[PDB]
Amino acid sequence: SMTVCQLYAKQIRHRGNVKHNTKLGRERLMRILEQDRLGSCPIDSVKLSDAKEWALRMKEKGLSYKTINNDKRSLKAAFYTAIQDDCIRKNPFDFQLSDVLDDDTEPKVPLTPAQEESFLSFIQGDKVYQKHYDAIVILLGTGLKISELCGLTDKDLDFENRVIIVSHQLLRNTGVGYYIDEPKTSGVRKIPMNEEVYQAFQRVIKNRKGAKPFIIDGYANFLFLKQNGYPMTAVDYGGMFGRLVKKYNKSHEEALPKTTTPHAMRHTFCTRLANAGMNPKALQYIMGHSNITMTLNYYAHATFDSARAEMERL
Amino acid sequence: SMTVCQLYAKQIRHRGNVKHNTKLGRERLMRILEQDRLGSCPIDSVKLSDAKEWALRMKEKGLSYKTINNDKRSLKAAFYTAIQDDCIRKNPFDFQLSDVLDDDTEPKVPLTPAQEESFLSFIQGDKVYQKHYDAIVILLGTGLKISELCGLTDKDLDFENRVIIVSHQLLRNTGVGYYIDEPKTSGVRKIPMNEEVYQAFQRVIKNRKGAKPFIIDGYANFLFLKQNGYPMTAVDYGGMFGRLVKKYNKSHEEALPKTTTPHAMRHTFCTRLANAGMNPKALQYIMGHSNITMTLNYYAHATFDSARAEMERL
DNA sequence: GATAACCTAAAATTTTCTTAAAATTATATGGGATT
DNA sequence: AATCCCATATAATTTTAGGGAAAATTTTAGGTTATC
Repeated sequence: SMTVCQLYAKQIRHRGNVKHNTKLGRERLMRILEQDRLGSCPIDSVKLSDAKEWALRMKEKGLSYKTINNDKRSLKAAFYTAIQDDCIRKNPFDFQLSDVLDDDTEPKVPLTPAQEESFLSFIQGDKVYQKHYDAIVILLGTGLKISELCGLTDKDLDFENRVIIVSHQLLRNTGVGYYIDEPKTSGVRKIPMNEEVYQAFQRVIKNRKGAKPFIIDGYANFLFLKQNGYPMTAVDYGGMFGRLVKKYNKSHEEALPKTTTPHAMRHTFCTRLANAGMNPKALQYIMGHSNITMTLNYYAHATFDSARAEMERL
Repeated sequence: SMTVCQLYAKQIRHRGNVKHNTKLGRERLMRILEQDRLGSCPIDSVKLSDAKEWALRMKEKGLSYKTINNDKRSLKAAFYTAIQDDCIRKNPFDFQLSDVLDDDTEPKVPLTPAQEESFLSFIQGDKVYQKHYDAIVILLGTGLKISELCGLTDKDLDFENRVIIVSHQLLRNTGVGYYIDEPKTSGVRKIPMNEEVYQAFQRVIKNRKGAKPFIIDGYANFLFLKQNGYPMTAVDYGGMFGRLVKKYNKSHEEALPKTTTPHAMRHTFCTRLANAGMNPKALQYIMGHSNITMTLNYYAHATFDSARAEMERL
């Protein structure tokens, strides 16, 4: 429609076969517009300067670079649907955000081999968090995503062949409760269990107690449960991680990286295998990446000296 | 710009900063449009059926699958300019070519180690083609593209460090004759020389004779010269390889792959290093690829068995 | 007198070059358990 | 009595998901010359 908020509203109904988290996402952006000057402006009067200044206010509001850069993409697509409908001729969001803003994103550093051992040793000895020692060993040893872990049921483990069958994730959102989703990439993948993780899974099965009646979209007997008898979710693990890391840094001189969350374990897992010289496409299959490019980002850039040594070695 | 030919002529004049080879290529496609019924049609009367039926005629004419897919990309770009100028609404070339034609491209198989050994041995014993042994040894050992090799001069070799400095390519075309271009991507890169490549350049420098007065775009003293005293070109190495391979297959039971050309040397170089497990980003620097995806195609797909094996080795 | 090498013009083929959804994480807040 | 743990709603950040052809390389036809 005419105003920007109305154009985005039409763009949302146009492409409405989205998942619940996407619905929440679009809702968030829809509110930013309804509060920003850009929201009530006729799209036929939105120039390149108006869009760039919008990114500035977003920054002045407090939003991060990637948040604004993704919202810029949501709006850029909305203005391409209005051009495909002959409402304007030039997309005011077709510009590089790095020209208007500096990318001050926080670097996500994985754990060094030494940090990983200290961190693991602490969890194992901590009276409050040692119960989560298994899940963390499993995260560091498989690269699983947090909701991929939370979806693991009995029928997803092959202890005879020592394989993990990753075919889904368990999610939870306000109102809608729990649901099962597809990884979105089919996208199934099998992960082998090294000795350390093998024992970890076996210990979790043996120590499971108090699971309440719970079957969702055909899945039951989940491995990782909250104290309340229902399965764990990303929020539960993320919140626990935060308390654990703050507890660790209090008794250790060298704190853990500011970004030590459940995904840091995935990042650590991949970085280690890449630095150890693992086959790129094999690491890709294990990580479950759709594009080999995302996997290759974990590989340090090469230099002539770097390349020359590789050829002298081969 | 009513007819497709007029539209394409405008797209070429619009985007005019191109290199000579590009001019020839555009001219080739232009002749096709002039000889095909599609060329004389008004652009606002070209449906999605007209486009596919054009692909069928191109294939029936004999043009390869890749040739047609590239020409479709050129026409699709022209029709996206006509749409940006309020002339059409739907791009008739926005469709997958695999739905209309079968991709029957000849696979480009590299040389097995034994094939390479046999090929090299043959070249070194042939009275006619042994003078090209050094150049072919350099290709297999460096991965240079053919015109990158032709473009090499004395000021491009660092015998002290045993490095090759690739910064340009030497080309020739009917009319303009020789000229110096760029890798067209910082295409500059340094390739280390192994023992066999070092001795190879050493022989080419010592055995050089009869170079005629020649300097182009500031480059003189080229290493690989034709029997006429002027530098070699891709066409020169192309035709020579054609005879050389047709001669080899006459005296060996197992013929060389159909696509055994100067690029096949570059293909072999890359596959070998990739198969031996070279750092993928280091191999990219050597090959001169811009997108790591290009380098990654030389790596065989991974399966669960493949991935579990790597994870066991680590 | 045949072929094969070689050269070049013309033509062909091949190599090469995020238009956000959907997840994960941080935070404010409350009741209950711990030091 | 101050403090941490756990839980959940709300809000924010992060991870993840191709060719809008140019420019090269290769093939071939046709001719001369060297070779067998």
